Amino acid sequence: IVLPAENKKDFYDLAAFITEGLEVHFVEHYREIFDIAFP
Amino acid sequence: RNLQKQVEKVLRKSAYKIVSGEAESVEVTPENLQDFVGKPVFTVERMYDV
Repeated sequence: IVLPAENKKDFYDLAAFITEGLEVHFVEHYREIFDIAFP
Repeated sequence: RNLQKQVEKVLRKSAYKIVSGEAESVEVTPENLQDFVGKPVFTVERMYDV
């Protein structure tokens, strides 16, 4: 998953079992995500 | 108004840590604040420098 960096705190408060597995990214200017989706 | 609710929450989660908690004197300090309120709900001030 990738989410705005300005929301990151809520992603680091959910119960741990829900969070296990998936990797996360965080960003503010879209030019970063464009360098993620197409490595 | 919202400041009212958050100060109320601080006092409340303090009292629970007195009625049974080891501490008999809560003293919030900026380092300690997380424990009672969790991580900040805001960090940016303006949406960015122009």
